[PDB]
Amino acid sequence: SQFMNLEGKVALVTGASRGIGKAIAELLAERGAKVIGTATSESGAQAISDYLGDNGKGMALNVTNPESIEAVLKAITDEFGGVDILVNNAGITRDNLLMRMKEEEWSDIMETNLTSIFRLSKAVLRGMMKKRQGRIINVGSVVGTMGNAGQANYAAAKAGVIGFTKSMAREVASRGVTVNTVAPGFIETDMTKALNDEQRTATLAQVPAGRLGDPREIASAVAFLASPEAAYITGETLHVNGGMYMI
Amino acid sequence: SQFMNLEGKVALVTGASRGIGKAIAELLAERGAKVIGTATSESGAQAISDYLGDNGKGMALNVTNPESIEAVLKAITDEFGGVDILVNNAGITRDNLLMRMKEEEWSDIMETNLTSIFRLSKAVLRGMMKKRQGRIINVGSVVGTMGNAGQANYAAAKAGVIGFTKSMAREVASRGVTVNTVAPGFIETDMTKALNDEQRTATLAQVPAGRLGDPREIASAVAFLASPEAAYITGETLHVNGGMYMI
Amino acid sequence: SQFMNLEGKVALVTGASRGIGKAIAELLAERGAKVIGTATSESGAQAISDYLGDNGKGMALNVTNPESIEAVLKAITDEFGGVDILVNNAGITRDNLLMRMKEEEWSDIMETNLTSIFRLSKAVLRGMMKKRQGRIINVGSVVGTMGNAGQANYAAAKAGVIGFTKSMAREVASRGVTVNTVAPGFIETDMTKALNDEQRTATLAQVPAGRLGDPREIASAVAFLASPEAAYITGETLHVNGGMYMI
Amino acid sequence: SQFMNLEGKVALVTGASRGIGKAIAELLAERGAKVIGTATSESGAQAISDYLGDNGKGMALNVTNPESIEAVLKAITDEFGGVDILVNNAGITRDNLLMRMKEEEWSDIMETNLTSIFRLSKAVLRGMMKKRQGRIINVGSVVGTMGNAGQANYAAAKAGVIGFTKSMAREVASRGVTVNTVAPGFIETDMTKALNDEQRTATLAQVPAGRLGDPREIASAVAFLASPEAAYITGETLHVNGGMYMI
Ligand SMILES: [Cl-]
Ligand SMILES: [Cl-]
Repeated sequence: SQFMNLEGKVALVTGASRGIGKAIAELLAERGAKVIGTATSESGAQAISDYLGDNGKGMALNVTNPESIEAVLKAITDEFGGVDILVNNAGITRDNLLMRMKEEEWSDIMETNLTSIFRLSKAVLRGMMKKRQGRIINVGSVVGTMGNAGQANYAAAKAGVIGFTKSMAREVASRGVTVNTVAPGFIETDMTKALNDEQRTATLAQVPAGRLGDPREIASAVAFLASPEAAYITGETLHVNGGMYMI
Repeated sequence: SQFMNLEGKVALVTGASRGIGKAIAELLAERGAKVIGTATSESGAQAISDYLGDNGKGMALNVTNPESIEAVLKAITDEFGGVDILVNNAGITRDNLLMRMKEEEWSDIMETNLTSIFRLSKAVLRGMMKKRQGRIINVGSVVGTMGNAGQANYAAAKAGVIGFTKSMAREVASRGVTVNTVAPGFIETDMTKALNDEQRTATLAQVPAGRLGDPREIASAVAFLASPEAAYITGETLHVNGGMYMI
Repeated sequence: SQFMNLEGKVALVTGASRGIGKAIAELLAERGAKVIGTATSESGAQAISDYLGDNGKGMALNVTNPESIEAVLKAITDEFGGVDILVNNAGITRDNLLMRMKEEEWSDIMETNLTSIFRLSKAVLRGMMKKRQGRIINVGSVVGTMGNAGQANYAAAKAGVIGFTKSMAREVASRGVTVNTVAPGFIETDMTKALNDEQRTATLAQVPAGRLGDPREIASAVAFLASPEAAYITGETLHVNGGMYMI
Repeated sequence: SQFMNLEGKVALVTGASRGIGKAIAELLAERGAKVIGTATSESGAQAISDYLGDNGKGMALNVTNPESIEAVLKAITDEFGGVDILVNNAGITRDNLLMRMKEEEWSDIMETNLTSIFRLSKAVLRGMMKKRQGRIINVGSVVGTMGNAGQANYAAAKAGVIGFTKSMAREVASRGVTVNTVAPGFIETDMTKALNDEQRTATLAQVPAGRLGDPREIASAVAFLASPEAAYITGETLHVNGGMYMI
């Protein structure tokens, strides 16, 4: 139908070889977008090409490297036209209580989870503004809003993503580009699957929904914000956390 | 498709004869819901039946009257089965600076815009909890979060809707019922159409989007939250305001 | 010293016979304010006069009765001059899960915890605006921001206090009147003392501070906002909850 | 008196040669703290020693240099004992619309306004935790919460400060260390004094207070949070913005 239809849009989803990033890339494709998903290695890139088939392709992308960013985008633009939707999902954790937290654990989190957004957003914004149409959607975290012990770095970067989102939203609203954040809670992934029973039960104790989120549930919120129907939403943080936190 | 498909769901949308409430009712019907929209009068009810056709019907409902509430719901339940989706959109304004604000202008706002949500939510929750499935979505306002001079009553009620929403979200999350608020900014409606040029330009000065939202844009955010895909969103306030405010 | 000095200010503190309200009244008096504290009965009023001594007095006040409000304020104004600082602390609970919550338990909460703030604020604002100086400080609750199961009425009223506060803050900021909310978490009081061990330990599990707050800690936050030094704080909600919730 | 008395506390205030940082250092001293204020150069350090006199001293501190941080703290600890209060006020701006924003303008803001907090907090936390007593207070900005066009970097760092604050607050609450942010709005400083009439009037148009803040008003909020009386406040953002934004 004409409802949340992304035919004619070109979407770039970073960190799309598995879990949330994969779900996003698949759902945007299913809604009609041409999707370029990225991974850190070529084998991941290939896995992305494999699941996307005729709806898009996989590329190798180092989100902390300007040269990689410039090369990946040139290839997209050459083949598909300018990016209409950017989903910043690439991200890592380097957990530790502050007194154990290395300089590199802090800086790597800042570079990968916050500075990347600045670089990638900057690389796509010009075309979006000239076309008077765009979506930038950042995959944040409940931890950005809630805070969490042992994750001061991750929390700082993810909260930073929101300050960036709000400022960019103001900057580009009049030109028809929205900028928003989706903030997952505890979503079932490989990382959460590796947790032991105690750890999972403990975390479930803080989720009124009494279960973990599915990656497809984050994907749905992303495709919603990516849609023409979400044009009047900007500078927003959409929380998908089973009631873990309520703002 | 299977995406945001509301076939099999029964939706009750209050205050549905025009604008936002109408847009909501029409979109939920288009996504497959059986929709009962309400109005204060039988002529409004009929206009509702007229636009819904085979997808639902209009009923006369006084949201400040328990007897009306009981009668409308009995009729729905008899014909359609229990309500799966409640959208509380009925609401009014009684604007005045505090020193001019009558006792009745305060109390009418509280009754219509806040106590109604208590009554209607209570009237539908039992079946939702037994079925282990439900959506309650309140149409709030940016004013509830931002505040606005000359609207301390409206702001209080709309902010009250959020405290109610969070508490109910916690109460019923484990039973698969979500409770959320959609908070419109400045949406083009009859009320906003009656504003003079100065007033509209002044208000647009505070919207980075530089336009009024469309009622359909509010409808889309409600339909999204009403969908199966939104099962992991609860206790949330979804702002649809063109950047007027950013939380 | 000249620091947070309230000499020359007249403060009205509702619900001041014990706990938080008493602590507030005693601290404002200690910082130099002439303090009128209220209670529902004459015996409470007397207990208030007894602890205030030469720094103020107790009066009987029914916050849900306009006639009582008019009479108490006339007395204050006659003796002391216009009220410079209003602290709305009077409030009650009527807890129940929604399906057990009586019409009267909802309406009594709305009247006592929200409509009271409308009435009392309205009754003091005119003199504050003419003098181009004033403080209105509402004692809210973490529950207004967080939500809580079994307290949807209380949450709604306390969240309503914030919408009212923001709107009034906008209405009167240019005239040198601030309007703010102090939002206590779990504070040691008679109510919390009556809780059993299980209930207290369960609630302490959600407080990172690992203790209940003291009424004096709420008093200090109110005295701070009441001070000249706080002239540039308005429309704000000051959370004093030991980390129970973080916004 | 015994009210907000900081006798026996050792306070480190970064960026204290002028404006807000100076006001903070002076007020903490006035409330009885031994204060070490810092500046980037020795001449600033000397100016700080000059205004502090017998209440403390100035030191040269490069907040983006671990070696400088280690040397300044050793000297404090040697002379005064462990730091009890840390105020992170050192900060810069590197404004530009995103498309004009250099890599270095982004990174310098991240390093100076966010990574510094991680380094300085880490350098002081151990002693605070062993003593079971501490205050870390970060001077943020309304722009962290509101966003602002042309300041996406500043907004991101200042929002990042909050995510860090909330996480650290959780980490150390049980050990009697609070962590909080004070978020100034438009405060009169050299930077705001250099603005032209149009720019100032434009910005005042967004402040309901209808004036700029004074540095002493930020200082008051800082000394309040630094006090024993604020022990039950942690993970909070205290907004001092004349109503410019209302959360
Ligand atoms: Cl309404
Ligand atoms: Cl209360």
